[PDB]
Amino acid sequence: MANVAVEFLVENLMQLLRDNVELISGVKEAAESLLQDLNDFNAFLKQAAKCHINENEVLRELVKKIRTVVNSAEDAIDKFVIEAKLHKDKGVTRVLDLPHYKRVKEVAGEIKAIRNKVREIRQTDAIGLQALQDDDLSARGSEERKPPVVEEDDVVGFDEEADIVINRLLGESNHLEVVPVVGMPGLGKTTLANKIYKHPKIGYEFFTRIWVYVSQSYRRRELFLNIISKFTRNTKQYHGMCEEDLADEIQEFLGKGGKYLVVLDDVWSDEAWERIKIAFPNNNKPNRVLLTTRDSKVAKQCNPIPHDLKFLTEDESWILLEKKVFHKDKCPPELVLSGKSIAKKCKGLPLAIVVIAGALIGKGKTPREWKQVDDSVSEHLINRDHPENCNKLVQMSYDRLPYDLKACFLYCSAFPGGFQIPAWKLIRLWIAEGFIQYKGHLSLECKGEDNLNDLINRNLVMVMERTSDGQIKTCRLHDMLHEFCRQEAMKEENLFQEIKLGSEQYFPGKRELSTYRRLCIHSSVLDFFSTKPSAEHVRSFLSFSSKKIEMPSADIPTIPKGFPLLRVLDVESINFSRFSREFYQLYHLRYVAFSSDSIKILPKLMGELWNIQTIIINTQQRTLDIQANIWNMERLRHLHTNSSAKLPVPVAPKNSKVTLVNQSLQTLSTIAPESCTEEVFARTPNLKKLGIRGKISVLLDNKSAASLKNVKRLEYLENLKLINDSSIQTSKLRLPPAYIFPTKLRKLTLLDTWLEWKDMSILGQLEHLEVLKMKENGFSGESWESTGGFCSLLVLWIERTNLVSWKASADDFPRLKHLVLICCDNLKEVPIALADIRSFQVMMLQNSTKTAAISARQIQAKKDNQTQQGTKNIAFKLSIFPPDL
Amino acid sequence: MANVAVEFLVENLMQLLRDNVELISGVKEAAESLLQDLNDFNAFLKQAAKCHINENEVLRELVKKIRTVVNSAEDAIDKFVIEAKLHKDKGVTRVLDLPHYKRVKEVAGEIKAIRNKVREIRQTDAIGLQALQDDDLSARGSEERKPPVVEEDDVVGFDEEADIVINRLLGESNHLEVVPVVGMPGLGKTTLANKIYKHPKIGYEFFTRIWVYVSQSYRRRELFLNIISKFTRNTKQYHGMCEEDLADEIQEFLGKGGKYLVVLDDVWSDEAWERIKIAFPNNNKPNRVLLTTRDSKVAKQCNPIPHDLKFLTEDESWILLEKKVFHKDKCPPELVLSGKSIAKKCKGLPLAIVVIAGALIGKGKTPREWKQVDDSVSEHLINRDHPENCNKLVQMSYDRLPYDLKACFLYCSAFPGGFQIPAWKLIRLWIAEGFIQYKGHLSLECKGEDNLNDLINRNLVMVMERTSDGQIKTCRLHDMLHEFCRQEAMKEENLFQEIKLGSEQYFPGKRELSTYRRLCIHSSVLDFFSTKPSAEHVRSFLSFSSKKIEMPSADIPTIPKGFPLLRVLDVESINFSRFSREFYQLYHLRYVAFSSDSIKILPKLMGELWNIQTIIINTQQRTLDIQANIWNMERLRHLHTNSSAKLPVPVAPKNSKVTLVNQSLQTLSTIAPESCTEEVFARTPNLKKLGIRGKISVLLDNKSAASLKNVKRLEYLENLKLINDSSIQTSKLRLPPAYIFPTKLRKLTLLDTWLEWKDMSILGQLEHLEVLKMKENGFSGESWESTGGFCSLLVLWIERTNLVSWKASADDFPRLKHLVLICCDNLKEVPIALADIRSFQVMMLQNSTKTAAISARQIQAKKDNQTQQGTKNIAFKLSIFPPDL
Ligand SMILES: O=P(O)(O)O[C@H]1[C@@H](OP(=O)(O)O)[C@@H](OP(=O)(O)O)[C@@H](OP(=O)(O)O)[C@@H](OP(=O)(O)O)[C@@H]1OP(=O)(O)O
Ligand SMILES: O=P(O)(O)O[C@H]1[C@H](OP(=O)(O)O)[C@@H](OP(=O)(O)O)[C@H](OP(=O)(O)O)[C@@H](OP(=O)(O)O)[C@H]1OP(=O)(O)O
Ligand SMILES: Nc1ncnc2c1ncn2[C@@H]1O[C@H](COP(=O)(O)OP(=O)(O)O)[C@@H](O)[C@H]1O
Ligand SMILES: Nc1ncnc2c1ncn2[C@@H]1O[C@H](COP(=O)(O)OP(=O)(O)O)[C@@H](O)[C@H]1O
Repeated sequence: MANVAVEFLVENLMQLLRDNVELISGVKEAAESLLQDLNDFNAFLKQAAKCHINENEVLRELVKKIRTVVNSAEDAIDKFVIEAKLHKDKGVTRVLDLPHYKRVKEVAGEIKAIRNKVREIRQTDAIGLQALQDDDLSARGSEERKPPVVEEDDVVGFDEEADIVINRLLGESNHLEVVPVVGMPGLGKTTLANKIYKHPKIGYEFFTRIWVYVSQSYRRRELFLNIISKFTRNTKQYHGMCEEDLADEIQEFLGKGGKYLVVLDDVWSDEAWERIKIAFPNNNKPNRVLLTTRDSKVAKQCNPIPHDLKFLTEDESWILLEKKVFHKDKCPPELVLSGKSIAKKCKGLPLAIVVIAGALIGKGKTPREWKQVDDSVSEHLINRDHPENCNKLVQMSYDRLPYDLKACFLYCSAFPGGFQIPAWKLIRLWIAEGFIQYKGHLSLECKGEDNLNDLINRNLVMVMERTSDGQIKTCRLHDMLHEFCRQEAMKEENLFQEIKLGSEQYFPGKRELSTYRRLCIHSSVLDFFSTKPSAEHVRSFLSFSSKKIEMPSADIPTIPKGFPLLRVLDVESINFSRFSREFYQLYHLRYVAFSSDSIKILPKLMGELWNIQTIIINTQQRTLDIQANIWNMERLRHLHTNSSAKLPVPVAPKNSKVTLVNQSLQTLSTIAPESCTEEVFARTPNLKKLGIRGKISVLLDNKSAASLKNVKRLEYLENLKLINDSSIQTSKLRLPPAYIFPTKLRKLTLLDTWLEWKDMSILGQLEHLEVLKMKENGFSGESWESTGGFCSLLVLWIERTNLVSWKASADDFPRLKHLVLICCDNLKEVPIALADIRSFQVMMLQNSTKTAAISARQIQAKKDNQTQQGTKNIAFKLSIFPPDL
Repeated sequence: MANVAVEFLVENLMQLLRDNVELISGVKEAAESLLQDLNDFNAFLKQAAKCHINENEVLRELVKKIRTVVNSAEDAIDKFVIEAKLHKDKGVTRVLDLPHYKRVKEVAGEIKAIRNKVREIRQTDAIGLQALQDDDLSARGSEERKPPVVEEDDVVGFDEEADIVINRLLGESNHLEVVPVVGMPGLGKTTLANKIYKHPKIGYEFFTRIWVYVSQSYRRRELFLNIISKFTRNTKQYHGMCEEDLADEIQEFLGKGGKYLVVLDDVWSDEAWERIKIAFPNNNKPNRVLLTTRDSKVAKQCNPIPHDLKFLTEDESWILLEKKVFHKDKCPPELVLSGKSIAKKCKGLPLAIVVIAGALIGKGKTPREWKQVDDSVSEHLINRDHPENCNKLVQMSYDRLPYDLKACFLYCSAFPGGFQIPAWKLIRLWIAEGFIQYKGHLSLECKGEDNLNDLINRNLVMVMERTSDGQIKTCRLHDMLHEFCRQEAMKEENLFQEIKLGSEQYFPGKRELSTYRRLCIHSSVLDFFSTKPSAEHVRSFLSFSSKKIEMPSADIPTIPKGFPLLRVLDVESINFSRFSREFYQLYHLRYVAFSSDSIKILPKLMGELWNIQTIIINTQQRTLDIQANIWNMERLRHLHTNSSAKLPVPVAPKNSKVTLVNQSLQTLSTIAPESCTEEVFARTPNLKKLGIRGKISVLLDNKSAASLKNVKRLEYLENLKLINDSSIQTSKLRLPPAYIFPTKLRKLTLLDTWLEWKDMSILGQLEHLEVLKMKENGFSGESWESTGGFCSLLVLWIERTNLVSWKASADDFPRLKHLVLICCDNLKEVPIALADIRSFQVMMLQNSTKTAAISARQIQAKKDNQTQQGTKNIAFKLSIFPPDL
């Protein structure tokens, strides 16, 4: 929507005028006039939106040439901004310094020319309401959208096929065979496969099972690294092995553990199946593999008897539609007829129902809306096998979307098809692109998360992993939806443009690149940067590669000089040996994510990019030294980093009354313990997530417990993470008193701390803490006896600890929901009192002692009895990773 | 509720531990113990609340005494705090301050005794905790509540009485007669009176209408001065004029203006009517007085033909109850029988029905709850004449009320009965007393506002005036509810005790004053403070008087010495000429409201009190030079004042990296323009309401300090006020560009600005500004021609302007809903284009040109036709000051 670009330009111009006046002093008057006209045309575009746009070419023409003028104004303003900053760099004290000054205010003359063009547009419709405001539709208020709790986990109508396949399993013991699952894309084949892969009988028959995604454009070596990594604790030895040596290692590991079932999803081509099949040992075991392929030919090649997947019936279609739209409630009688008719028209494709239900929940719950959508679906689905019909359905659903969500939904497809998108990354990117403008009181991150939840609720985005606390971790768009979004954003809206090197595709030259606004490179990027490309009007650069691609020492200056107006730079997959001097002139940089392996310092000149919001640094070094003054940066909002980051000691200016209190800051992933001083925590009043990585002894030492004492000050802190790197238990550590931990702390994670289980009482004294995760021997001891306190704890996660005896009563954990017990090889028993917790929903046991498994089974039986006794107790599910335990 | 005391103690203790260790260094261990045992006691009390403590005697005792130890622990800890700060004052640099350290350690011995007493009882609490937890009830989550917009304004089945009354008037012209209104309390007589006082026929016949409240304890001169205040601005002169001569002036003012109606509200005794009737001239005109009384004898004396109020009929009862319970929505069929039975059981007393509706709202909307309510009401309403039936009904409603809200109703009674409680003051009290605890993310004030709105929704608190934008401005408790709340809070929970004295009675002695927690004095207070009283366990002192009482120069230091452990000091109605030293030693002070007339300098030592939230100062001086380092009082949240305060110039400490950035702050009501400086705004990042008073020119002048520019920094500001005191128009003032104003600004007010009507475009450019109030010639000029911009503006308020020609199109004010044209004696007419605005509902035209009023009637007729034309247009209301128009 043009509204988005207009609003972002307005906001950026206002910010420029307020904060830095000198930069805009030369042009400030033209800037202000442009800003007024921008507000006016934002209102104009809103009105034009009120009227049907896709049903009128004249309307689109009207809004057109506002977008072009806006882009020209944007580019002129940015070029002047950078030029004036270079003038400041020149530091020319001369009152009249014509060189570059004539031409810079002549860029201001480009700004004035575009200002005049904006004025001419204003003239064309001085009112802007001459004929358009006369018409307005969809006038209504906006209501609340609610959180996306897990629902309809039951798969409608796929149990019969699942049973058929699970019967197809173990047909001929002592042999390896592949079970083909065939169906048109979007028929739910991967849903059936996932259901089977988690079925209890499947888990019990095969001790080992693996899920592998074989994209249309997979790479074999990554795939084998992925498969092996599950079985091995370390992949270092195999990182230097060849594809075939890797296959042999996989065969060995996989034959170690008896039988096995491997699921290969979306095997596009026969050649891929042939290339991969070698790693599976036909070891004369009753082994199996389940493949999901959209093509009948490859399915026949794999096995002459493919399992043809069935369309859902009309009754099943209606059931799924109602389930999706009304969740746990029931469809009002007046809407039942329309819903059933729609489901009938769907033809039974689960994806079609899942999308139409999204459209319905988007629109509303009145019979008129349902009649309208029924008419639309009748019109658009006359044919059956044409793949464009689902595209038309997606068009229907996407039309109703709010424009702010339309921008985000489009931007989602920038990621390579089949990529698992880190939700936090996606949200920080949205914020960096300005798609989410401050609307109300919610913090930006919270608003973005809400956006993502609405997207998922509509079903326009699929969820892959949920963090322990249940929120979203990684999501991906469906293949057809990904294609739709790619085509839409690339053609209709020109949001971004992809450069995929096919067997024949050759790099577009400078002239085509001049038109692009955002680049995404997901194929060989080193070849692209050997071209020494150039583009002034590319603002964003995205590269979501699979491998990590070193940057040649000669091509490093290609990114800055190639694009000097960059805003979003997502180059995590690209190792940089160092940073050229032209990185310190990308002044329009908001988001900057990259990787490295030899970077030990962030040079102070990085402190000049005054605009940046996010910073991500994935460096292998153990110690990273941030010399760049994060405090000077006025808008820093995130500082993720793996290494231990040593923040610069704050230094209040001797003659300035500026308080360097960054009020926007919201994260500091792994600051070093040595920089948890009082000042650092003074400067981040609104800090919402903190983590430390280093020698936790300095902090937790009482003789030096002033540091976690300092952490007592971040009133808003909600996520604390303590990570110990020192491998020597040079002394014992004691947790300071419970009152020292900020009162809202909801999530704590401990790793290699070696604390006494007698300190669990302190964490019991915390009242809001809701997810506790201790890994790599966070707490040391053989006997632990729960003393209550965890009033609001929801997920308990113990991993790799030498605990032996655990004693607790039902009242120790009133609100426990998820219990994760990994690699506790030395715990004799699990207290049965836990069987008496109502919140206790799902239990997981992994690499644990046999007595623990026995006690867990007693707990399962006990909770089954409790539910059978009529008590409204939520369903219980137990999952021991090794079935034999 | 005990949980409230325990929670407040816990929070205060935790804060003391975190901030100041030296104060607690002596008894840190006992402090932390107390903290733990208090948390456990709070959990125990919650659990006991889950069960019905009243049902079991053992429970009543078990809950009992946990509170006493908590009260005992508070007294000892507070006394230690003050004694230790006194030690700091001594500054005894000796390593062992054996003299008087053994005194503060005597207090510490009290502390340690208390800690041991808590550990005891905690043991006694340990036993039986399981027996308590075995039982629970009302297991449910908490749902959202919604804002209380005006609803059910119409009065059920009362138009018969209204028309009968309006008929009674005009019986005998050229004569003065008073019409009695009789009925039991809460029967709605005031409702009927207000209905009549607003009826269009009444507003047309009598030009001069006056509404007067005559409490049980009125004071004649007070109301006479108020009546005079209606006709002329000031009352200070007549403050030097006798009551009978006041009455003469009232009679003259009233007789000059044609006919007159006056409503005397809630007349109790005959003598009061006799005394007050004097002011009304029987000048041989058709004038009437409408008195409402609960006694038949006074009514009969005033007239042998009293108007008995009628009970509501069963159908009327049910319609009223349904309207209250279900608001606009109709009753669900399954609850109709229960609702009708309940209404029938109320015997037609509107107050009983109203409280029952509140109770039903509190319970929910399930048939079981309605059956339970029906049973209960049948139980408690066997009798009719006994007034205690309504007390039982309010008790029934109260029991279902959350304890946070419960803490109110009872604290609401503290305000003197019949007093109009300023909502903002009430909320800041709430906060200061600690009744409102951080639960979530809403700013404290917002949580208070929602509490108050919920109280109104349950109908327990009746509202009196709303601000222009509609948010509540002034509420009070109904008489029956007030007596119920006062008795309850004084007896059951001992929240506070009133000291008001009867004839032949004496002020309670020091022994009695030793068992008080809060003092409310609403009668002679100078007499009380001439007793030289003394109490150590009084934390709050409230004095909501009528007249401003001075404090004798010899009797000043009674309060600081009478009570040294004060928190709330609400002495707004007591004029202090100076402050004693013993006042500065008060350290437990949160709230401090007081008046004055000669106080020009806020003392420096006043800045030592670390714990203050609010500050109110009604100094008559024009300037109030503040020298208290507000920057150092870390909990400061308001600095209300009326004169032009001058905040101290901030200075970041030379040798401390601690930034003096207050982030709780919310308002700096009336600072001086000289103190609208950069730093003063850097130090208050979260400021949410600013006002200025002084020579607005120095702001609008850029040479002194770009101060209205500096206002740009307060990203959260939402209420601005520019008050100009300079009466000399030295030069014209020009508003800065619209981008300077904070983006969220939602309310602006300009008095004496004398800005040129051309600038109104700048205020048009603002996008959220919702209420513009220009009073006493805000803008100077004679021709105003709207150019648009006020997209979101909702209320327009013009007072005392020389505007002659106003030109506008319907597109300039799309969202307008309220228009106020006060004292526009030079304006000719208002653009009829406003008649086309759908949102336009209410417009008030006071003391303006008759041509403007004719245009107003044209607008009214046009909107009448518009609504008649089938458009879903909201009802329109026209208010015109003089009847002839
Ligand atoms: O600390 P944990 O409870 O073990 O959770 C971590 C943490 O994420 P959260 O604290 O937000 O939950 C890490 O956060 P970052 O390091 O990315 O800031 C994240 O990443 P790492 O793997 O690099 O530690 C990691 O991911 P994973 O689950 O893959 O181990 C995992 O996140 P979740 O708990 O959200 O899944
Ligand atoms: O209700 P108040 O607390 O008395 O304040 C509001 C207004 O501010 P807001 O409109 O933002 O609420 C002014 O602010 P303050 O003076 O209270 O700081 C106030 O000014 P004055 O009291 O000096 O007149 C004015 O007073 P008034 O009610 O007499 O108009 C009154 O106006 P509203 O209640 O209509 O908002
Ligand atoms: N049996 C089913 N019940 C409900 N939804 C289903 C079912 N089968 C498929 N779907 C939905 O159909 C859509 C397409 O399936 P998906 O799992 O995304 O990929 P695939 O088509 O490869 O199976 C998704 O929204 C999926 O949840
Ligand atoms: N139809 C009605 N007639 C009278 N009061 C009504 C009616 N409907 C609701 N009420 C409410 O019942 C109460 C009537 O008594 P009230 O006016 O409070 O007492 P009093 O007349 O003694 O001041 C008010 O709260 C009023 O708003």
